[PDB]
Amino acid sequence: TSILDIRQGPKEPFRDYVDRFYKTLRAEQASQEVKNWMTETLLVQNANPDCKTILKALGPGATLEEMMTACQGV
Amino acid sequence: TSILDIRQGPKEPFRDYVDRFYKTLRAEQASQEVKNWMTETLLVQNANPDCKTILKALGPGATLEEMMTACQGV
Amino acid sequence: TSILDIRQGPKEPFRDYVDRFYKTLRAEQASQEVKNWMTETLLVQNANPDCKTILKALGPGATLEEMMTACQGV
Amino acid sequence: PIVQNLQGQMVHQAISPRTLNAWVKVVEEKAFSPEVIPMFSALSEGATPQDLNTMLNTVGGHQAAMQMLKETINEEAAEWDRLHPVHAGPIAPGQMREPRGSDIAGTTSTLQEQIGWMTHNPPIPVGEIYKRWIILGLNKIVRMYSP
Amino acid sequence: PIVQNLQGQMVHQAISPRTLNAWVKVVEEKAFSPEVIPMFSALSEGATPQDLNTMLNTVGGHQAAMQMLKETINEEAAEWDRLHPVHAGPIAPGQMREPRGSDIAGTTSTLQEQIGWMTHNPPIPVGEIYKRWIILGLNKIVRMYSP
Amino acid sequence: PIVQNLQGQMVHQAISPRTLNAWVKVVEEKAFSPEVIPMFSALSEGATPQDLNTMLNTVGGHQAAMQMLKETINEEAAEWDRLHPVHAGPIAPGQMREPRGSDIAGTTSTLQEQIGWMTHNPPIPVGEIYKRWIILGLNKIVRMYSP
Repeated sequence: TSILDIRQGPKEPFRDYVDRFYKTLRAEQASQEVKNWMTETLLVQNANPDCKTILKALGPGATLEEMMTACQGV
Repeated sequence: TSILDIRQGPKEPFRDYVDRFYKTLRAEQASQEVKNWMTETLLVQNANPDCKTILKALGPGATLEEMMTACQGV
Repeated sequence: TSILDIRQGPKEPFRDYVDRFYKTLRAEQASQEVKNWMTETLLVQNANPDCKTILKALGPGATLEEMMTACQGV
Repeated sequence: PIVQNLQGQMVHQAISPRTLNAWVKVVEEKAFSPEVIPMFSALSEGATPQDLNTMLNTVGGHQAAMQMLKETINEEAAEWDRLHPVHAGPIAPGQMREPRGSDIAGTTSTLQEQIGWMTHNPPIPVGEIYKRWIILGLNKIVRMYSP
Repeated sequence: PIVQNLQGQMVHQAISPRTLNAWVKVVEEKAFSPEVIPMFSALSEGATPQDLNTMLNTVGGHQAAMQMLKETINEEAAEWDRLHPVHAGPIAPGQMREPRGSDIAGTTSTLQEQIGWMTHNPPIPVGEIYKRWIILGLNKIVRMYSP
Repeated sequence: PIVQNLQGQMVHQAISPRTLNAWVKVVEEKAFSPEVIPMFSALSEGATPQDLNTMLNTVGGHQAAMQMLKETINEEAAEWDRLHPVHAGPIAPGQMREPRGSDIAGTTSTLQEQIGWMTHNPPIPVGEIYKRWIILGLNKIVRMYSP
């Protein structure tokens, strides 16, 4: 399965999705800079509308514990 | 789960509750003095009315074997 | 079972067939040159029409990752 | 790890498979539970950075946590470099070089280099510095993964 | 493998059955998963080419992958021979011969020859050259076997 | 088997029970599969004929194959005797006797005799001669037992 095919379900907790992401990211062998680009970009983009909304409110500069606690009720 | 969310059931033995308390207290990293404050305070406060009543009769200065044997029939 | 009796099903993924082939090839003890001849020849020949068609389009010079990714949707 | 031989010197010896597997099994069974930290600490006795990356890299599963840890290890390493600046002028022929955050993380150093620093007199405890970062990052995880 | 003895010399000792079985069990359980590569790397510590063919030959199952690897090992070996030409004139009586891709793959060399190269001064790391080919070929597999 | 001791001499040591059991378990699990041959080869490292009959005699099951092997071992042994005739005149007091097919099969020789031949200078590789017969006979079996 390709990294672009990794997406969050409509009922799937973000948490279970983030695990899937760094597992597939774990099978990507690209430069770190590209993998940083993938992190800030693709993760949020394939996140579900309800959490996506939430993550837009965190702004930039956000870290994984704060994202992970931010989308917990969703 | 937060330490404030630890409470004793209406049918739950105190014993099973005290185990839950020092497990969650085991995941708190605060100064010892604060953790002493939590011990004498929060434990009794979230204890059920029937045992709570019992524990009020032990007075202060009480130790865990005496609390644990005090609320055994409850 | 003989190596000539190894053939790809009409619904069987090529992949599962290629595994069967190098397992049976693993029980053949012939010279390497003969086993090379078997590789380029028998594998494609007993491959199913839909993939067979696909493999004909790869031309010669093809390697196993490219064959294996070539017949994936079939 | 770097262990003391019978002769009375410190030499490197490899870590054992049923030690490796015991590390695996702990993680399988008790995931993020606090008992993992003393357990880690015992099994990391006399361990190198190189052996510590081996242990972290051999994890399967819990990849969100594994990434959070990595990023903590690099932060703690960035902080090592900040706090300890490089030293004045060229490196002496008679001496060996001071470590950076990445040498502590095992990344820029070789094994023989990791043995030089630890076995030499005075010795420098690059294991124990990485160990605190691991334990610190373990606290971060434990606190998050509390429900 | 070639290990250091108590006396302070490098001697060959055989690999252990529960090491062998641990190699088997890893492959059984985690198939093509990435954790297989650090795992391999640890269990290949101090290993010979001969021991590395033993480990590859003792696989059961995943024969498409095993063939892809073989063919990668030969390609990487063909490349060794290309990049490093044979040396000028006859081999000296006082010296031992330079390896080829097939000596690195263990095929054309004997064990005593594999011990000569590694134990001699300077030593040549024919394990580590095969190891990269194995790891490289492991990347090929991992990338393909991603779904 | 005949192993090298710490002192730097070749001495006999007995084979281990979990080695024995590992031989048993291989046969139980993988029957006639090809992985049995490298597996055998590793577990037969430094082994005597006597230990090789022990391993063959301790099999249970697959008695048609066990008989085919026996008969291959005797054929290969008959062939040893054919190809290598007995030598001229009486045996020297200063020397030890040349082996026959049955000494290689372990049958007519004693352990101390098997240790004489292997440890002596030049050494004779009676294990490796039986080993080829076993591997050859293993090919016969594998080829037949293919379905």
